Amino acid sequence: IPPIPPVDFAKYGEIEEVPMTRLMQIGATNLHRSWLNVPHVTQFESADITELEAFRVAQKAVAEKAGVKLTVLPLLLKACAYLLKELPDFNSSLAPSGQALIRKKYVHIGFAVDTPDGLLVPVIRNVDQKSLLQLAAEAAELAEKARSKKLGADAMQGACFTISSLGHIGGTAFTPIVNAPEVAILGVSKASMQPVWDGKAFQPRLMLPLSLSYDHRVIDGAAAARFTKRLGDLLADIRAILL
Amino acid sequence: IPPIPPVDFAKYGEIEEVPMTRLMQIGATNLHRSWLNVPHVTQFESADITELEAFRVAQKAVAEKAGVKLTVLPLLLKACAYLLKELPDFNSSLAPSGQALIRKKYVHIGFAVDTPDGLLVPVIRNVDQKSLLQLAAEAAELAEKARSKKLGADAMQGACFTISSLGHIGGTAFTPIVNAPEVAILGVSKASMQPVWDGKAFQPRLMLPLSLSYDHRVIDGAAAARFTKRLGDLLADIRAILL
Repeated sequence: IPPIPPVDFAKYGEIEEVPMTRLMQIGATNLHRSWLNVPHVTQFESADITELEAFRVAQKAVAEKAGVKLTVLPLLLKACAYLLKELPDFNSSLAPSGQALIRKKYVHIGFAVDTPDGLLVPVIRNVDQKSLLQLAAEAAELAEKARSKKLGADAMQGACFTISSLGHIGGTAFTPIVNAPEVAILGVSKASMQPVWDGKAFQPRLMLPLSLSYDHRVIDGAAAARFTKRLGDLLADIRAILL
Repeated sequence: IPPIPPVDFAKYGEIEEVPMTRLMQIGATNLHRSWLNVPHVTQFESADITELEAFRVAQKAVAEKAGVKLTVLPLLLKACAYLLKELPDFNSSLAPSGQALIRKKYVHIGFAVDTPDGLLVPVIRNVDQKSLLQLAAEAAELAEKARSKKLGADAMQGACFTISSLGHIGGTAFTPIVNAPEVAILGVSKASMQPVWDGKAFQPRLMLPLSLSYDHRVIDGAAAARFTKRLGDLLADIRAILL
């Protein structure tokens, strides 16, 4: 690939060199590998979480008695494990022969944690089998160990899908990069009150923006649109997961 | 126990004798055995199923595509399996020594089916592991086999709890009899729109009457009141089962 020409940055002013942690460097390398290997498409959708939010906030009592904080992330994780079982092409990887997909029969999901040293994506195993408070507990633990560098490499392996939530900082949407060999990643941004037409007038609903980037070699456009739609449907009523 | 004195019923008019099926006779014997063995108390409660009902009716599409009918019974079964795990004294039986309880670590639940020949209580095994459409399917099958006498005795054993639903016929409440050796039975009657005080005015809510009869040797009053309360809470918001 052509290299970027070097520039004497100091011709233009004072410069200072700060170095990259080995974590940054690793991260850099892996992102570039994915970028060049995966033809990326991002599919955007908005989900109506007005009722999810109300539920979340009402279980604050129960969550506190169990020692967890109930955030949107366990809810996101549960709904995506369910969908990853329904739409198995999203829970698979392109086999090295380029002619086969390896469908995984297990659902382990990573979530992005931004730490001082760089990005870590701890993995929760068998998300499909854990309850909302189990997942809330575990997510937090893995997050604290990640910030504290106490996260052992084991816990960073064998994920099937990644959720990257920036909803806590802000933004309308973004286009995340697929962590190959996985085939998709869900970016989640800040929720806003939006007017949503009820057939007769505009009702304020709390809308969560979802950005699903996918490996277009493995997932086609219609499959991805169907995935964010189902997910919008599941978050609008999490009871459908009970069915 | 003193016998009832025989009466020449024909002194008062024309009488006709019809006989009892062996099923009726079996049933009669077992009910009398429970009645004399179990000091019975019934605890009454009403649950707000307005939102459960809305969910039920909205999933009519999905249920039809799967070939099942989604009634309140799978919803009742799921919520009681969850509670039977939370409050284990209800999932147990008095040991023959009278000095021990046998806590069952499994949740199988029977439901009453009234057939021409008498009452049958088919049992669904491991209710705690099945989904609302699995349970809707299975309930129906066992019900059809029961009406058709094709229900094999195997499927009538080892239940932990019984639900008796008369909601489809009518009534406000009733006092069911415990099927010993089980320690409790949930009677469910017809749902009505009721005014429920919201703190400022009376709101119409769809209320389902619950009548829990229990073996007072094993379950005390406070435990039973706590069970129907939790159940009223779970049916008012089935998403708490996800937690």
